[PDB]
Amino acid sequence: DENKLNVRMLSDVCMQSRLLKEALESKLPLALEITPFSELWLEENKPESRSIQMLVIDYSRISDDVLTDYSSFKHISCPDAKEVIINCPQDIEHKLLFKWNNLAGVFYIDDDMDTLIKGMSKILQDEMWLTRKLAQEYILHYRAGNSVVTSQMYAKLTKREQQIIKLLGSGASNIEIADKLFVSENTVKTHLHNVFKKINAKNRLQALIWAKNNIGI
Amino acid sequence: ENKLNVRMLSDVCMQSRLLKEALESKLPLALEITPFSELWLEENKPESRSIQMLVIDYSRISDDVLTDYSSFKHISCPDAKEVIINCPQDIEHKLLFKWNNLAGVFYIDDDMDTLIKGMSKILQDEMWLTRKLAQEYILHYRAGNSVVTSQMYAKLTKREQQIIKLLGSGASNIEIADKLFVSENTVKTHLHNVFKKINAKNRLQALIWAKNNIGI
Ligand SMILES: Nc1nc2c(ncn2[C@@H]2O[C@@H]3COP(=O)(O)O[C@H]4[C@@H](O)[C@H](n5cnc6c(=O)[nH]c(N)nc65)O[C@@H]4COP(=O)(O)O[C@H]3[C@H]2O)c(=O)[nH]1
Ligand SMILES: Nc1nc2c(ncn2[C@@H]2O[C@@H]3COP(=O)(O)O[C@H]4[C@@H](O)[C@H](n5cnc6c(=O)[nH]c(N)nc65)O[C@@H]4COP(=O)(O)O[C@H]3[C@H]2O)c(=O)[nH]1
Repeated sequence: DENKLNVRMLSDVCMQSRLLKEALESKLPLALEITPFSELWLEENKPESRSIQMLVIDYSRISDDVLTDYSSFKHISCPDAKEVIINCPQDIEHKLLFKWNNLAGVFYIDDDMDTLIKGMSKILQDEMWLTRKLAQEYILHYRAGNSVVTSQMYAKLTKREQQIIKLLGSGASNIEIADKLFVSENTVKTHLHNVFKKINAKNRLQALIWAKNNIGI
Repeated sequence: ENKLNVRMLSDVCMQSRLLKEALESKLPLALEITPFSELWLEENKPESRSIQMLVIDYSRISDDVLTDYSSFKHISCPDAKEVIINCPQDIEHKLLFKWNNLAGVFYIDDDMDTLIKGMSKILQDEMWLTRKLAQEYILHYRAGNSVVTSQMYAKLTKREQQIIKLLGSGASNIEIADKLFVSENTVKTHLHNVFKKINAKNRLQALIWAKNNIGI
C-alpha cells in the first residue's frame, strides 16, 4: 500500500516470522516484507529497495559474515532508512550497537508484543525507543567528540593490511595508497584481496563501505 | 493439566513467543519453549516426563543436535507425539521417518490457518500428513522396511561401522572386541573417535543413536 510505511525485516521466513509480520501489519500503518540476511546481496540493486524506510533487524539471525553485505546494502539502496533491532540480547555491549547508524529502537529477546507495539508506534511517530542507559551511552560517547567504534575484524589484520585499509576507508585510490606507503600499485592490490577476508568484501566498494563504518581514529 | 503438555524445540524470541501465544489461545494446550542446544539439560528433569507433544522447528535444526534429541525423546518422553514445523517443501520423505512418532508436518510456507487446522486434527488423534508422505510410509513399512541408515554412519570407516552396528544391537564392550577378535581397549578407543563424529556425549547416547540411525 502506498499509504503505509515501507518496512523490510531481516529474518528467516517461517511460521514465526510470518506470524510476526501479520501481527505488526495488524496494529500499525506499515507494509512489511521479509528478506533473509543471506539474500540481502540480491536486493542491493533492485529499484524497489530504494523505497525501504525501515529495516527491522532480527539480532537472533545475525552473524559476522552477513555484516559487510548489510553495510553495502544500507548505503547503496536505503541509507536514510531507520533501523530497529529485535531479539537483542539483554546483556549487549552498548558500543556494538553504534554501528547501526540510524538506530531508532531496540527490542530485547524477552520483550512481549505489548511492548513491541508500544515502541514501534512511538518510533513511527519519530520518537526513539532506547533504554535510559543506552541513551546515556550515546550522549557520553558522541557529545565527547567520538564517532566510529573500530571493529574486531580490523584489529585482527597485519600491519600492512591495517595501514592499507585505514587509507581505503578514507577514500584513497589504490595508487594513492601505494604512494603513501611507498609501495607498488599492484602490491596494495594484492593485500586488499587478502583483506577481503574476513572483512568479507565481495569487492572493493563493499570493503570501502566497510571501512568507513568499521574503522575509526 | 487439562491442557496437552506441549514442548516446542525452537529459539526463544519475539516470534516464538508470538507463536506460542497464538497456539495456546486457539487450542487446549500448554506450551513451553526449549531450544535444541539446551535439550541435554532437560533430559533428566521430572517435568520432562510429562511432555505429550514435541513441536520440532526444522528451521532451527542441525545434525549436531540430533543425537541430543534422540536420547531426550527416549529417556524422558518416548510416547510423546512429534509434530514438525518449518519443514522444507522439497524434503526427502525417507529423512522424515527418523521421527518415530511423527503425526504432522508443517511446511515453511504454511499459514496459521493451516497450523490451527492441522493441530486440531492432530489433537483429535488424526494425522496431518501429505498424500505422498502417507504413501511413502505405507510403501516403505508395508514392504517390511525399518530404520533408514543415516548419512553419518556411511561416513565413518569400516572398523568404526562394524563396532557401531554391534553397539546398536546392544552388545557389550567386551562382546564387541570378541566378535571382531580385537583388544577390549581397542574397541573402547574407536568408540571415542565415533562419539566425536556422531556427537555422543557418552555411550548411552551413542547406542540410542545406533538404534535410530543404523538399521538394517
Ligand atoms: N515512571 C517512569 N519510569 C521510568 C522512566 N524511565 C525509566 N523508568 C523505569 O526504569 C525502568 C527501566 O527503564 P529502561 O532501561 O529505560 O527500559 C524501559 C524502556 O526501554 C522501555 N519503555 C517503557 N516505557 C517507555 C516509554 O514510555 N517511553 C520510552 N521511550 N521507553 C519506554 O521499556 C523498558 C522497561 O520499561 P519499564 O517496565 O517501565 O521499566 C522502567 C521504569 O521502571 C520514566 O520516565 N518514568
Ligand atoms: N477435495 C480434496 N482435495 C484433496 C484431497 N487430498 C488432497 N487433495 C488435493 O491435493 C492437494 C495436495 O494434497 P496434500 O499433498 O495432501 O496436501 C494437503 C494436506 O497436506 C493438507 N490438507 C489440506 N486439507 C486437509 C484435510 O482436510 N485433511 C488432511 N489430512 N490434510 C489436509 O494441506 C495440503 C494442501 O491442501 P490443499 O491446498 O487443499 O491441496 C490439496 C488438494 O488440492 C481430498 O481428500 N479432498
